[PDB]
Amino acid sequence: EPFGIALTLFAVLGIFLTAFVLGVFIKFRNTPIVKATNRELSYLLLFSLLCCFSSSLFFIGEPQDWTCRLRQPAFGISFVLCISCILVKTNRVLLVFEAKIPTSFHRKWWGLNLQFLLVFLCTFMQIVICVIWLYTAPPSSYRNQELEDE
Amino acid sequence: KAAVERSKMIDRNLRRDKRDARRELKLLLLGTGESGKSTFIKQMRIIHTGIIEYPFDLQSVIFRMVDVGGQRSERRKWIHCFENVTSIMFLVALSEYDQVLVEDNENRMEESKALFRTIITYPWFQNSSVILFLNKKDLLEEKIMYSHLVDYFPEYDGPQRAQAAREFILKMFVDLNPDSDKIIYSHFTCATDTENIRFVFAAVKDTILQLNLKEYNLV
Repeated sequence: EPFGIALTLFAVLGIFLTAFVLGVFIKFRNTPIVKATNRELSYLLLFSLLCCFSSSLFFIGEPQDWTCRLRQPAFGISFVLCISCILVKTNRVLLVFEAKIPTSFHRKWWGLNLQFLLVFLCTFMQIVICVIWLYTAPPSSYRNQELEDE
Repeated sequence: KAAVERSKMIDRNLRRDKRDARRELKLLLLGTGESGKSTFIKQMRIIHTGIIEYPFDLQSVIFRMVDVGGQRSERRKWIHCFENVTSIMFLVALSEYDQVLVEDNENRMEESKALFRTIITYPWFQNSSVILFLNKKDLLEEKIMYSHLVDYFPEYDGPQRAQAAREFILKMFVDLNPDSDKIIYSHFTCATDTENIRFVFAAVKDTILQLNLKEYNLV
């Protein structure tokens, strides 16, 4: 049906637009305004948005056990990943701009460890909930013919 | 049980003092002679040969300004002590263009420029901002009709031999700096110009924000 052909022909346009955007941030990766926003966490967000557009393509076609099991957790994890990225980026700048006396980070590299581990800490709670759920009662397909006769 | 108790108490007190000393700052008032150091200090101290430090009590930070001009000895041998200082409050007087010195028949502007170049050129002072206070503006503004600088200075081919413009001396001091120089904060003051302490806090906040923004790599 064209409705299916449609949702698919949107979810390719979104993928292409996200790919185009990541290309600028890769070509113009040293301009003052690009570096103004976190050029690490800005990249990770773009990948999460790519994951988001893709989750939708698991609702098209005849449902199966693995598809029905993977339908919701993928989108939930991707969206919470994006939200965590936004939240951690915002707090860093407020902290940078709420500075009285100078910094004291002891190692430059571990310095950017906090930037990445906070996102994983935020996502840990839903990765937990997804795992326990799937093992203690996985979703499954179900052919229903009771509601309408024909 | 003497040794353990004494050591533990001393370590605890020292750690408490170190933690309490987290909020502090140091600045040096390196200025030339006859720059009105006492006059400038008195105005800010009223409200808002030994090395004497003035413990300012600004908001949430105890500022410390140290007087170092009155030494009369070698400077490189003890300049190593000040390395954590975040700014230099260098001071000049604008009336030395015609106030010739003969005690060497060279104008004190040349000596002030040489001192500024020596202080800025120091490789040690690389992560510290520069504050260039200009005092005694009234004399330069008033007495210029009899003190044209076309002969006393070689780079003032302006309108004619009145209408004082301090921007020429500003440019002369600014040009004496290497390329990619940090922002030089210079606000002209007077005998009773009250708006100076707040110019200082402005440069301090800016000197720090720029640095941390460099450290967290946000650029």
